[PDB]
Amino acid sequence: QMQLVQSGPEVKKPGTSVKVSCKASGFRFSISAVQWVRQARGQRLEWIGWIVVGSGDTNYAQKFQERVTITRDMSTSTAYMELSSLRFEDTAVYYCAAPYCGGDCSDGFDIWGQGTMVTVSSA
Amino acid sequence: FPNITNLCPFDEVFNATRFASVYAWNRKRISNCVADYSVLYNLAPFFTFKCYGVSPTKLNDLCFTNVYADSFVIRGDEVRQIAPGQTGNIADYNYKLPDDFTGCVIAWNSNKLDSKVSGNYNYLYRLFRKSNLKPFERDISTEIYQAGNKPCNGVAGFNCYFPLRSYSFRPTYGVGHQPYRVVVLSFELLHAPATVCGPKK
Amino acid sequence: EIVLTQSPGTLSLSPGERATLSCRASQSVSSSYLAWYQQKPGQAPRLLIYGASSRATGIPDRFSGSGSGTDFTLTISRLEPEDFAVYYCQQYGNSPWTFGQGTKVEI
Repeated sequence: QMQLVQSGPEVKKPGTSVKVSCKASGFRFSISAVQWVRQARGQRLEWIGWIVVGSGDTNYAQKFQERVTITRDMSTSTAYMELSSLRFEDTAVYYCAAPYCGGDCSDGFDIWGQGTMVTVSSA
Repeated sequence: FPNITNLCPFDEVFNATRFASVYAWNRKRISNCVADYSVLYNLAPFFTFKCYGVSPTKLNDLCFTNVYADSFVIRGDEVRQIAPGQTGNIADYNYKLPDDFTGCVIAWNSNKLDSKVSGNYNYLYRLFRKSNLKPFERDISTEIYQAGNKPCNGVAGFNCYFPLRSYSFRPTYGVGHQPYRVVVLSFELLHAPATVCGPKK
Repeated sequence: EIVLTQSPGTLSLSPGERATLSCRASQSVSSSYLAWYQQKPGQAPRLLIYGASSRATGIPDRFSGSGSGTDFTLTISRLEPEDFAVYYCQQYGNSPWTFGQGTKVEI
């Protein structure tokens, strides 16, 4: 098991959309499920949504219902999250979590990415 | 040669209104026949015809026993896994042939029957299973898969998934994702008294 | 929606003492789905206890965890100088899955 590799920092402008990729290697990715988390600077963690890798079913919160889309690619073994209609409040660090699941899943999200920072600015 | 003369159904197998889904395939026993295989030689431009142990040009020259024909429908460029001795997503949890086979693997790419144009959610296939199947074994139970050490009370949650999934055939995906009616037909050579024989005086 | 209240707000124990934390829940949640995470400054969180009773792999026996129903507690026997971080508790029994406020442990 190795912590999922995550994309690099992004600087966007209000109005457009951004995409974050989470690549998984070192464990059996065909059974695990991937959840996405947002955190501001020095604030509590926030929940965005989770996806089943095999079935593809997605679940989101009632706030991110019509802004985020979570998909995955089995051949590349990656999980993508697209966030549209960026605002000033969307600048934060995003984390990707999955359980170390080989022959049996680990019953907990004990694999975490390093986090990707997105800044929605205008300068 | 036996004196039986009645024809037996090769028209209720190849010409059927609805094939069974792959996860629960349908098996039919053929016996007491004057069996001629020349009727299915043309039968639209076959995508596959491989008989694995007997030349198809000489099939109405032999007497078999307990012929069994079973049929289902496949997604598309996936009938490659129906050959014996190779694994895959559908050869592990849905349908598996033995290492020694004596039958043909006819399949003929139907798209004017199994593609609605709208939403087609009546062709399912297993996706999750603890272990691989066994040659010529059918699994039919629909129970919540449990990928963990925590018991599941019967609802979908974390690592408590569902095994079945639909195909959703559309008349746009091309050839890779396009329904394939498949019929395999296994017979055992003369060890017991013969019941199915070709046409000969 | 399930709302988690984490107490106390801030802990000020000198190293070598006993630390307690609570993650009270608004409604009943299955004991099989609850996790405690540790968050160092400028680092990704890591999973300490999952299932409210079982520690994760490669974790010292100092962290115990207990509780069921609507009251879950975490207990640290001796405070190593590296056990001063922010502790979160997350339930993933029924959607949506909600984190906690966070508890800070100081010197």
